[PDB]
Amino acid sequence: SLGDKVIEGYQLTDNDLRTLLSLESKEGLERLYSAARKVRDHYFGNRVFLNCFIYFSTYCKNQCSFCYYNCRNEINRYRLTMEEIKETCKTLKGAGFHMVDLTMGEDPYYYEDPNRFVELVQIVKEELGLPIMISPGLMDNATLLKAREKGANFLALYQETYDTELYRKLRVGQSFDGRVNARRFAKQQGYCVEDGILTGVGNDIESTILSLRGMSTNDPDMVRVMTFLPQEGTPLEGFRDKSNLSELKIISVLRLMFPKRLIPASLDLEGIDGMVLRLNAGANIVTSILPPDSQLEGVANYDRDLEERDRDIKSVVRRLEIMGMKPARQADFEAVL
Ligand SMILES: C[S@+](CC[C@H](N)C(=O)[O-])C[C@H]1O[C@@H](n2cnc3c(N)ncnc32)[C@H](O)[C@@H]1O
Ligand SMILES: C[C@H](CCN)[C@@H](N)C(=O)O
Ligand code: SF4
Repeated sequence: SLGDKVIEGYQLTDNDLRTLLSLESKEGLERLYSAARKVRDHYFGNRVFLNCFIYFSTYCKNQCSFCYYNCRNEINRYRLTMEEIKETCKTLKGAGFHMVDLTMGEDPYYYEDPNRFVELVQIVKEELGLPIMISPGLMDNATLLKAREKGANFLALYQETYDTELYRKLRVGQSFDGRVNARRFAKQQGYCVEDGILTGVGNDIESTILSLRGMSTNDPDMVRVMTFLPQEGTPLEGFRDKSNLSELKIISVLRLMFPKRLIPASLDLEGIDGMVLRLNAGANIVTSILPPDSQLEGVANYDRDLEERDRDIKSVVRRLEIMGMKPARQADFEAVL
């Protein structure tokens, strides 16, 4: 009945969030996943959207405590040349993606002269013609406006948490309202916006509710949750979370809270097997799919130690077929834009 109630317009209360978020039993969790699939199937059927991830520069000037690419970490870093971007684009044409996500750290090269980023968006839009999600960090409003004019469609700029006590330990040195304000500015210029929270990073149930309610206030087009994977060389490298607040539970709660929105199943956390679990918890778009071949990186990189990664669209679509799901039509995706 819970899925039916939501389909009809029921708004989950804070008591409902507490109850859903504290579910621990196999049967309870299966009833929560089933409810979220009812809601997702009502609005999306068995059709799934596919987003390619192009991490085009792994340089960052910021010092996030959770992220492998924080500026204090002495690691391998790359910055794709124009020729490498064009070669990557050639491998994506006609592959079946609905959108491409052009992501970078806050790379000083692109921040010193943001016309270099605007030209990168123009080249990719000219090559692919597809909807483009940008994840450039907190770029200034003038650059956001120029990138919109070159064909950027989505801005992904995740808040991580709306619990202020936690945000300042995670996004060290970054304004809390700066990110909120940039998503608002981008919506005014016509972008769709994705917000996101991290779980497994010391958020308890109350912190998670504050973050779910914080995400809803701004009317995002896409909402996500990622499991924190502690990374080598960061301040949080040893962190162990003592919580039941799994990404799958929160995906189902997001579907019940944002029934009509996009919610990702990311390959970056648990790969294709993890994708199955996330789609069965209510997700409707598969992200962190890499270009065919590709030495390109994800962000959490659950598969950093594997001799062979399984991140390509053809493996994703094969697994959706096994699940009884199918890629969506492009026009259905464009309807969200
Ligand atoms: C793809 S965005 C990068 C864009 C730009 N640098 C930024 O911070 O907005 C990185 C996000 O990846 C996720 N992330 C980073 N490190 C992670 C980790 N160790 N585990 C899980 N998610 C992580 C976070 O939600 C952070 O918002
Ligand atoms: C975190 C990344 C996305 C950033 N906008 C990508 N690895 C993902 O999981 O979708
Ligand atoms: S999350 Fe984004 S801003 Fe923070 S260190 Fe990682 S790449 Fe840089």
